[PDB]
Amino acid sequence: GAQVSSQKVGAHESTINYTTINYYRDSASNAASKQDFSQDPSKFTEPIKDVLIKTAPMLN
Amino acid sequence: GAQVSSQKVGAHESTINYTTINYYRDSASNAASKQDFSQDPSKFTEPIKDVLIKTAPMLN
Amino acid sequence: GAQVSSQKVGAHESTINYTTINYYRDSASNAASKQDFSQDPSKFTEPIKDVLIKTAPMLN
Amino acid sequence: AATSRDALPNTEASGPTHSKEIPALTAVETGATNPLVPSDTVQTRHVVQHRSRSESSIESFFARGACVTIMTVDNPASTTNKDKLFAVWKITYKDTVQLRRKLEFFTYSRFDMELTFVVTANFTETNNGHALNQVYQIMYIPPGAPVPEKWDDYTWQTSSNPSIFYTYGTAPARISVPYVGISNAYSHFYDGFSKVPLKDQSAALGDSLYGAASLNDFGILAVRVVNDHNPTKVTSKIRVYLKPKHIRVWCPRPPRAVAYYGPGVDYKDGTLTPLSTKDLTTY
Amino acid sequence: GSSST
Amino acid sequence: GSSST
Amino acid sequence: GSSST
Amino acid sequence: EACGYSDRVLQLTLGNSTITTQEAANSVVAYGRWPEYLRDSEANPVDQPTEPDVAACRFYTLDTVSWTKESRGWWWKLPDALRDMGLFGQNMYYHYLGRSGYTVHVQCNASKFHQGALGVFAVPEMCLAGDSNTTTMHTSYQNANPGEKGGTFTGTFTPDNNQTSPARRFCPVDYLLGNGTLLGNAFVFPHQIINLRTNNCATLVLPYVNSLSIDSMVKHNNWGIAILPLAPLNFASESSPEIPITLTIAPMCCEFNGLRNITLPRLQ
Amino acid sequence: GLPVMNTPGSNQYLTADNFQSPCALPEFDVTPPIDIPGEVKNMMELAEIDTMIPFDLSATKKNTMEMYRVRLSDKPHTDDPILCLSLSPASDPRLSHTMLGEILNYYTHWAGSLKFTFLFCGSMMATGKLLVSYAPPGADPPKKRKEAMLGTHVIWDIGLQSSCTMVVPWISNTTYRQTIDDSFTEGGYISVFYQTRIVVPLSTPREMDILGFVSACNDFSVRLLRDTTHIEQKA
Amino acid sequence: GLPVMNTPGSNQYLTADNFQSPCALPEFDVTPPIDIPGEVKNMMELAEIDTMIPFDLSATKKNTMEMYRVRLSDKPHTDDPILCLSLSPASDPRLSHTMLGEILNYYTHWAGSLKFTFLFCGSMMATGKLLVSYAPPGADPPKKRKEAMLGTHVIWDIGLQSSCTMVVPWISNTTYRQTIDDSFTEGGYISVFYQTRIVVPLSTPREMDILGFVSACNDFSVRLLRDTTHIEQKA
Amino acid sequence: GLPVMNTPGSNQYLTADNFQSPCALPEFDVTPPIDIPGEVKNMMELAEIDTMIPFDLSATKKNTMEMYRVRLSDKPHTDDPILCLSLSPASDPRLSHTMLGEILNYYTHWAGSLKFTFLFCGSMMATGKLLVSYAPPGADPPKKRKEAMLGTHVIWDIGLQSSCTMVVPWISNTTYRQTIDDSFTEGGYISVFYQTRIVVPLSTPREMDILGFVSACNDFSVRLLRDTTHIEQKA
Ligand SMILES: CCCCCCCCCCCCC/C=C\[C@H](O)[C@H](N)CO
Ligand SMILES: *C(=O)CCCCCCCCCCCCC
Ligand SMILES: *C(=O)CCCCCCCCCCCCC
Ligand SMILES: *C(=O)CCCCCCCCCCCCC
Repeated sequence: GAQVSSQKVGAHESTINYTTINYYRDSASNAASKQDFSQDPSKFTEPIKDVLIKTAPMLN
Repeated sequence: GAQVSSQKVGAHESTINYTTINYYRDSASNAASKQDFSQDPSKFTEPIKDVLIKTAPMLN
Repeated sequence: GAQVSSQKVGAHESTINYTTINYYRDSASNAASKQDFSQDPSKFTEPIKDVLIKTAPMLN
Repeated sequence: AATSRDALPNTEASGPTHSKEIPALTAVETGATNPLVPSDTVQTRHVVQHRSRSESSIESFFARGACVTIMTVDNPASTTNKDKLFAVWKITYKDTVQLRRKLEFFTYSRFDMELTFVVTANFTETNNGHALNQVYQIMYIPPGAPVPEKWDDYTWQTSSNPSIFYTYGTAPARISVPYVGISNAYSHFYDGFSKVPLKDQSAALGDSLYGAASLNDFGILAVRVVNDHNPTKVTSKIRVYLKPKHIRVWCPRPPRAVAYYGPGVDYKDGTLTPLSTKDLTTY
Repeated sequence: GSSST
Repeated sequence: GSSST
Repeated sequence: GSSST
Repeated sequence: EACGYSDRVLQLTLGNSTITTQEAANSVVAYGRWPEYLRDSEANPVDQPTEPDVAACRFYTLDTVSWTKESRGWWWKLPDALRDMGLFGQNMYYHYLGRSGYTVHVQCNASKFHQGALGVFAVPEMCLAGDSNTTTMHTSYQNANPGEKGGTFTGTFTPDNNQTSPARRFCPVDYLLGNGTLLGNAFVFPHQIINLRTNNCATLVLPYVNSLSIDSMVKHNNWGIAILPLAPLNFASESSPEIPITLTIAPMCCEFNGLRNITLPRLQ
Repeated sequence: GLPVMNTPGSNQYLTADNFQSPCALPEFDVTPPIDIPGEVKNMMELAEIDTMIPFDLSATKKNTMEMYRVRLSDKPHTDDPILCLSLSPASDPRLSHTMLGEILNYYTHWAGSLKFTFLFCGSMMATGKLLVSYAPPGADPPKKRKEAMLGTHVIWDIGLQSSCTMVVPWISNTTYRQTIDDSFTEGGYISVFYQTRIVVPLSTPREMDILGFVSACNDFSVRLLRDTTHIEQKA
Repeated sequence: GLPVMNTPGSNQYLTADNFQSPCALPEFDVTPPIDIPGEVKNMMELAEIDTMIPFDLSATKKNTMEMYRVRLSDKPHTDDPILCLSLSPASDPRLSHTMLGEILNYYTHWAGSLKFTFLFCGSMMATGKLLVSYAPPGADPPKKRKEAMLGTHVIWDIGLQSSCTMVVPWISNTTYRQTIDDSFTEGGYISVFYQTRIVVPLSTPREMDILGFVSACNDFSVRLLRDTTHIEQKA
Repeated sequence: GLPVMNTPGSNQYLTADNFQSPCALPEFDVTPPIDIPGEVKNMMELAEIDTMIPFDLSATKKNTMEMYRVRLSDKPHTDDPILCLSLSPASDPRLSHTMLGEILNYYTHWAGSLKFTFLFCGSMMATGKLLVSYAPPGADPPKKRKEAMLGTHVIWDIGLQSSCTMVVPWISNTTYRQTIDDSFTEGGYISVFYQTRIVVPLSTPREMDILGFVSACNDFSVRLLRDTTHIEQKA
């Protein structure tokens, strides 16, 4: 049941990896993976009904 | 001898699993798996000799 | 995710090896491998534009 | 597929321009922010961008234990007139300010909760007596379960409530808790009441606090020294640290700008001037 | 070796 | 056994 | 699994 | 479009009602989410919902307010502002539970010689601060819920010192967005600006937002509408200009659960 | 030795933990199970069994057999309630001590549909139609048939099938309700009315009892285990 | 037992650690998520949203609505600044309380391009050309159009497109700047000037406001998490 | 829990250990390297670079520029030494502060071949032959050319190639020598003599300096890391 993931190696001395095994039945007990996703800001930065083309007039 | 089971993941950050190894000869020493079964309540809720059809009269 | 490397065995009693597993996501947490490289001293000992041939006159 | 530790976009080299394309001109009335990058208004070089947003992901922003309360308990001489102090705390992140402000950048959240307990003790009277090592009981009492009236009454039996028996001087205690809300997310803000005032009912009877939902939202932690009374009194403090693991957040908000004043959004007179003097044309 | 549930 | 990310 | 150097 | 179509000229039709505009600044869909009915996978009360459709999902116009050089701002809560609007209000008070989205259309025209800018903000869970420094969280249901008349912002916090009979109302200070956070940051909420030289309206389409799929509309407001003068009204060289502001709001995809006798609230 | 680093939580005793530990009686010859009738696998099975409600907790009827008996009579039709009850299954005093109520008091949260079944215990010659009602919360609690009619209800005709069931469907704002009196998670109102009236011929008792029962439906669940207040040990 | 050797760090509590720990509520029935609108995945998304700058923090205008309003008028052309601002997004008093400024105060380091958008709020009849400037650090801060012209700038023509944006490109010696006033990691100078002048016809207000907004570009990032000074709890 | 048994060494802090430990700044955005010129991979690279010897540590010349200058003159031939030096690269006062000497003072043991290069700094018109000598230890240290001749040596003819190198070959009983004065691991004797004499024409300086340099050969190594005595912090 071992999970093997890679580290993003910052300062250097191949891919360096690390190992994780969950010891508990409840996912609440698990550490955080930090393997997170990003998304586009659009729902906040461009919430407009008609798609904005930045080279065009915002108002036409 | 490792047992690998899945967690029911509640709050989220594939299947997340966890590992279990028994360290002792006596099953009494083992932790609880919590991998339990359910059953129908009928032996308590419908202990009647003739099967009950709920749309029908209970007495005929 | 286990890394298996050989030891340079100094005093003796095959290749003797040792095992390493990284426990953390951040490479900063890792121990030092000590698996390091050497380089030629030339950038400091022979920084001259024209390659030096030691049997030849340094000045011609 | 884009991850938090991925590098941000490269700057592309761009040259001079003379066209009907007008990126610089916009109209903020629409509610949108102009998506510009340097190559839209100046000449740029090609840069291979290595920086990432890894440390500002929601998880990484919150990935720290914050102190949310300090509980006080003691174990006095048996001869004292005052009762042995056990502590009772209603669980919340609103007794302190720092984690509260961070969570309040958002309206709603889901997370698993990690609680860590740091325990310290000291002597109080200028005595010369000793005390043997203390064991503490941290009992979680969910809304409905009997709250302790005495340091030693029947409730400390804990047949069903979770308890931690912590030994003094060992590693700080720690447990995890799942997302336990009765809603699909925790509400950092609830614009409403828990009761509707009816006309046919008295005002008192229909009344309730603004912005409060379940009176006993998450229950109580009750802490005691399990050791019996000792000739020399020792006082202890339990510091509780909360870390939100596996977190999700919704609906961004402007951060708290004036000092907190209670569990609601209320503010006190005299604290309403955060900003300092600075002249319009002074750098 | 390993069992899997 | 082992997962790999 | 295992790397070997 | 080469056939005349414009970002500034819109027509909105819901039920038996139509809004036209010739000076819009596009329109906003909050968080990019259009209103929707509750999905079976997210459903919670099991009884057949009531879905009044055109009877309630139509444009309701609230009482017109007036913008002057001394105006500090206005606020409304949803669904509270609509509690007395035709069959929407009826369906609301007859059921324990209800959910709804909204099209909010703020109207304010002037002339090419007037100037001023209104920030129109839709805030999820718009909790406002109270008037007291002796008691927190003490704004009464009646004062929290003005119905269609709404409330206003003030430039000055002024504490209710009558401790015998406390006012129990909000004291929402404008630069603090009435909730202790700076107004300049309110733009992270779904918004538009009515800047008189550019546009004469704001249109915000709001999804139902909550930490629940459905809730008590009578106990809880989901959205707050806050209108504040970001740049003050001004005209020619008149000392006392006035232009009206009208709100027209339409419920969208509203459904109700838990039918019983009608709720008769204590509103005064 | 293997290099190890002790983490927080080390050496604590969490009463809810789930760890292995050494056996004090190694190689003990355990006695095998036999197939005893009545095995239970989940506490909600017990909650699905009908148990009888102590409806009439008046000062003289409480803690006596009489508390289970709701008295009806052949009086002229009224729109006034036979009984009124809050849907607070763990905390309303009439529900909290039923088997459902008892199990709910070991948990913090409940959710799902419930059902009330009434048993007519008058004579065969007695007839009657009653209205059983559930009003979800938020309005004036029904005190007259007129209001109760507008909510979830069953009009019960008395006859050979002695009993009638009204299902209180899960209708809630929150995904789970609290097992205590709480306005935010309030459940609303159960009430019973005369639809017509009880009618009897001559030579017949003019007053009789109905009995009521509550049980959980198959969609019912509880969570967050806790200690009950229904037992204590002072000293 | 397995031979083990306790290492340094053993038994400490690092508040930034990331370890497993036992669950106090085993088998708890978690409530599922629903698709709530407005989910945020990274704090920099919030930094990319335009929020309004409190430019005029004069003693009488600060902490009032007036601080957001930069007053312009139709006066004859001058080469003197409408406003002057330091590019210190987390520490200059005019930027530090914007949403960008606020998020930066939870981090020690920032990097990337920024953008300033100005909104003209005068009447339709009012015209004007303004010069918006960014001077990277190292010279005399621009106090006259003559100097500001020589740096990064946008000449804004007022008209139907009400607003104009100047991008402050990432131009720095260090790979990241400090979120405090620091000469080594100084960012330079933002300033605005009259290019021609505001011109109005008769019957028109001769004075008006512009509003300014700041936001981060897609190449913007922060690091080294820290506590802010923007909130406290004395006692 | 997994049965474990704490071994000796448990909980100690060895300053030379090599263990993992938790990161105080998780997910920190590290700044990438750039290709800075001059990277060093091993301290012996520095030892292979020629640095200049402070040969003349007389009371008046020490700690001044003069200590690096060995004065020669055109005097008649003598068999007497120009200089005498012990092969104790980390401890002889003339060698211990060279870059080689300095690095050796962070180690307990050294081994390998070394080389001394002398630079003639007189005028072009000056000629001369010198004898540079290395006598391995065990006999009378050479004080006359007669003895020095019998050991390892280079006869240097002065001319266009300004400099001359003598290699001190690794000649030792032990596999490594100590970095302190030690008779068991003594290295022997470096010395320089006039082979003929310095001859100059008229109108020419009759006295001049030679400069000397020491560096390690490619077969040179050090071991057992230690603190130096070449720096301290009293109070
Ligand atoms: C033995 C120790 C057990 C500790 C058990 C703690 C269980 C209770 C968890 C409380 C969750 C608090 C979540 C934070 C607050 C909420 O966000 C808001 N007030 C909205 O609901
Ligand atoms: C998957 O996990 C199979 C491989 C097992 C690797 C060794 C497990 C190390 C010890 C885990 C003990 C169990 C935790 C309760
Ligand atoms: C099945 O268990 C084979 C795989 C073994 C995995 C590693 C075991 C980890 C240590 C267990 C020690 C023995 C317990 C007494
Ligand atoms: C690669 O690592 C797969 C093999 C796993 C070997 C056993 C791992 C031993 C325990 C590591 C625990 C996880 C560290 C957080």
